[PDB]
Amino acid sequence: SSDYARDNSYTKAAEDIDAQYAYSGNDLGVTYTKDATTFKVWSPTATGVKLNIFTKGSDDEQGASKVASYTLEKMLVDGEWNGVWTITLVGEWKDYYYTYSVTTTDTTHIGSDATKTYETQDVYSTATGVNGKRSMIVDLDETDPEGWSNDSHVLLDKSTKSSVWELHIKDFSYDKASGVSDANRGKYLAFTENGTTLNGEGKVSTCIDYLKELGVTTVQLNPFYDFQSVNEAGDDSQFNWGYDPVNYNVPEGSYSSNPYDGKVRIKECKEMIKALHDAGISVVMDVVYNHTYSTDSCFQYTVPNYYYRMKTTGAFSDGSGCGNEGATERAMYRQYVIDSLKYWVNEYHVDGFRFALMGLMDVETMNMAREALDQIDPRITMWGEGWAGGDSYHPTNTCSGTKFYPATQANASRLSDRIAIFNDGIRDGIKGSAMDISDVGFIQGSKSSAKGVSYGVRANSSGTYKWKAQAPSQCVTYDACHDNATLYDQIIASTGLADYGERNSEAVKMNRLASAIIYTSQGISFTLAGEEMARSKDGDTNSYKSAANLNMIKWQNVVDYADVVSYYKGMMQIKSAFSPLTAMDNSYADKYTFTKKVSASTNQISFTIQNDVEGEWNKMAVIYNNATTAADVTLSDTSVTDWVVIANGETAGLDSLGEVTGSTFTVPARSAIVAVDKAGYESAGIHSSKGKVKVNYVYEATGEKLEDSVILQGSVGSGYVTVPSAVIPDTYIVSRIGGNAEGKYTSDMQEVTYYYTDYIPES
Ligand SMILES: OC[C@H]1O[C@H](O[C@H]2[C@H](O)[C@@H](O)[C@@H](O[C@H]3[C@H](O)[C@@H](O)[C@H](O)O[C@@H]3CO)O[C@@H]2CO)[C@H](O)[C@@H](O)[C@@H]1O
Ligand SMILES: [Ca+2]
Ligand code: NA
Repeated sequence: SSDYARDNSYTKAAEDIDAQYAYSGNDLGVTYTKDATTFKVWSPTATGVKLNIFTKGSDDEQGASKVASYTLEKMLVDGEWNGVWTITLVGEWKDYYYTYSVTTTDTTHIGSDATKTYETQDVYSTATGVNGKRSMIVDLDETDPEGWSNDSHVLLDKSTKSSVWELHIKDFSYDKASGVSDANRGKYLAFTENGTTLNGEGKVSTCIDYLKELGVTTVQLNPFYDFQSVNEAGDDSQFNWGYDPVNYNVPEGSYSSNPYDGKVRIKECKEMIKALHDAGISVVMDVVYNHTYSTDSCFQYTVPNYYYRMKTTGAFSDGSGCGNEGATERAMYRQYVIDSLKYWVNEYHVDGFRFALMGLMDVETMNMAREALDQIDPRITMWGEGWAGGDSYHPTNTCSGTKFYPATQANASRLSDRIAIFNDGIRDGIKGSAMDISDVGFIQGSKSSAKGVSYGVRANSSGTYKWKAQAPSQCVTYDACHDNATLYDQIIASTGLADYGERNSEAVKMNRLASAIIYTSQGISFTLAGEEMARSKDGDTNSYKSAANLNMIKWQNVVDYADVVSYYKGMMQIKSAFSPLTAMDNSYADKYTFTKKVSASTNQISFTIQNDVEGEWNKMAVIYNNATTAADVTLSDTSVTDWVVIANGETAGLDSLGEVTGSTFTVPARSAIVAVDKAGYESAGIHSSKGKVKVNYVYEATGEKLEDSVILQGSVGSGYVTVPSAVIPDTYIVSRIGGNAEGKYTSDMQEVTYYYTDYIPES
């Protein structure tokens, strides 16, 4: 909750080590050629460093042998030691594994006889064997897949033009119904599989083909650096999010087809990224420099008590709530983090980063990292959690001698406006407190939550409620992520409308409303992968090590909630057509007219946005109605009185859904209206290229609807599958179908009617 500046023996010692031994060299770890291989280790605390060579990454493998051990020597600049140990092995050392045996004091007993010896993999490992205990010497060119030389970054012109899909690699394709091959389900190489369909029946698209259709700009991948919590030699049914770092610069083994050979995971990890780039998707990497799984790490075994934040009592500061904190303010951890980021960008073609507990990382380091990545390309995205997971004890100043500031929401002003911050303001505003699955926000009917949404609409960059972003560029707009409950699960829990993962019409209405808010709000639009298909975790509010089949994306939901997918798909189009919504800066802040005060307690939020981009819509009107009844909303902005509706309770997109004359709109219960000026709609010529299918549910005898009709919307020639309504009482059964239950989208709207008759459920 709090951070404390406390200077002590540990911090002063570490600061002295930086002053004398800070090494800006580029070459720590292994420098490989066919002719020789050089090893470098930074450890001013050591009295000796020994290199151990092996044939295999573990002793259980066929051919496993200790080759030899060698003595590293102190590296001398003049006649002076720079803190670096080095040796050069002459010959071909490709595909050998190694550890270091480091004999070392701690930071507060340098030059003393109080040493211990630790065996460790390289701090600067670029490859490891199974479970990351032994590093591997590799020619990185050999790990490049076919086409890798032609693979470019996929970068957004502006971060605020993004639509982010937060995905776990196992979740993506562990489901058998994903249509991914037995070999590749839950693995890096699932992303390379094109033409995948539900149950491989060839009717409706899944996985990579689904993402192309959905139109997400960005996939954010949950930890795919090497973590501790999956035994890579164990069973395929294991699951962890992987916020348990062991090797920061090595891919996770369990997502590969072979973790024993250290080259395989690298190649396959690159194939995943290439595949996403080929589909025109940007790749954002979840990174966790804020803590390591344990202090029995390569860092601590190489330079004890340097790389972690130390309290005066000798205890490790526990700001992460996982046991330790990485000391970003230290010269050589700062350098490690920035070099690591550059490595993932250059070597793996990563396009941006999501920083776990960014509130533990110091502002100066984050700003230097932003600067470093700008040298590559400023379009490289950065965002993080502007909070910590416990009390943080740090030195007063950084290694540069500037005051320490944590990169929290409170210090947004001190942070680059292109290091964005998760907006828990709009998160809690939309669906209720993330700390309480049963708590209600705006979509469930909270009037007091309205202000959270209203401040969220301008990315908490206009006025101050809870926290203030510098600009929309500094704000991630979201209602749910991997943490806590899924949107749909919180809707279900807070209302009691149904069981977890069961379709309910009112629940789905609330889900559509949340969609409307996210994509008519400024900042970087962000969803949990499958939010658009009503993803459930069966009520699990912390699924980090829960069952694999619980966590996995249920691909059947692309059919069961096809209409909801279609709604998101359409809302995404609206945001990307109307420039004020994807603004990086504050230039549109004074162009909003809210009908009520932003801080108002209300069932209906409405606002207009004046645009200034030629060839776009001139003005947009947006209305959220969380009431259980229809509401007539009259805009305070009466400058436009001819409107074209482009999203309602039924559908969203770029096509006209009907017109409104005047300043008053009828908004159905628990739904949104998005309208644009008539003149602008005509002149801009913005229109949908997507086909539509309308699904009706009719009592055959009378012709009355048993349930509201729904709208599917997708690319022309792409496959769709409709189903009978899941919510219709069990005393009705489908007697016949009119139209094509399944087929392909056309330019013309197609209709399917499920005709119902009287039924009594049997034994
Ligand atoms: O044994 C290791 C620790 O395991 C447990 O911590 C879990 C969390 O319960 C889990 O929610 C997840 O937290 C991370 C969160 O999902 C992510 O968004 C954020 O950026 O970082 C969080 C970690 O700081 O993962 C951790 C670690 O696996 C347990 O609660 C903890 O006490 C144990 O030390
Ligand atoms: Ca691992
Ligand atoms: Na598999």
